[PDB]
Amino acid sequence: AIAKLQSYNYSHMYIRNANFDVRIDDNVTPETDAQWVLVPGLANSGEGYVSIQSVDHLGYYLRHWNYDFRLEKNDGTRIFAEDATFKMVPGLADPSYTSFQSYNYPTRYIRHYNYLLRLDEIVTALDREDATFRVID
Repeated sequence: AIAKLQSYNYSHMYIRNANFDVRIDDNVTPETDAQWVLVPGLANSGEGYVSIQSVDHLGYYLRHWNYDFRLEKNDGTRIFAEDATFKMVPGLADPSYTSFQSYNYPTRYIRHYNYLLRLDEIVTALDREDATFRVID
């Protein structure tokens, strides 16, 4: 499914590709920078696992490299797949929304740190809000 990923706590902002960097922003141009294909997890086909593919750069996925995020072309490896697969879980700040738990670092979640996208431990209530997104498809 093609989706937009809206920040729970900054609801005018969306996860977007910015010349292969990853950030949240409002007023996203081109609009396809903010559009993603949620596909079955590259590292696991089971229920709830997803990989997040860029719409305007097919074959490119949100991939964490340690705790940073990049939009990277799939090199076919299991390690890439694991760094690019997330469990979609009920929102940490509000279960009606969505959070993205890392497949290979299960205590870490996708979160925006200000405008940047990171894979962090989620300790505080603000961390939970930074790690919660509305999936709009």
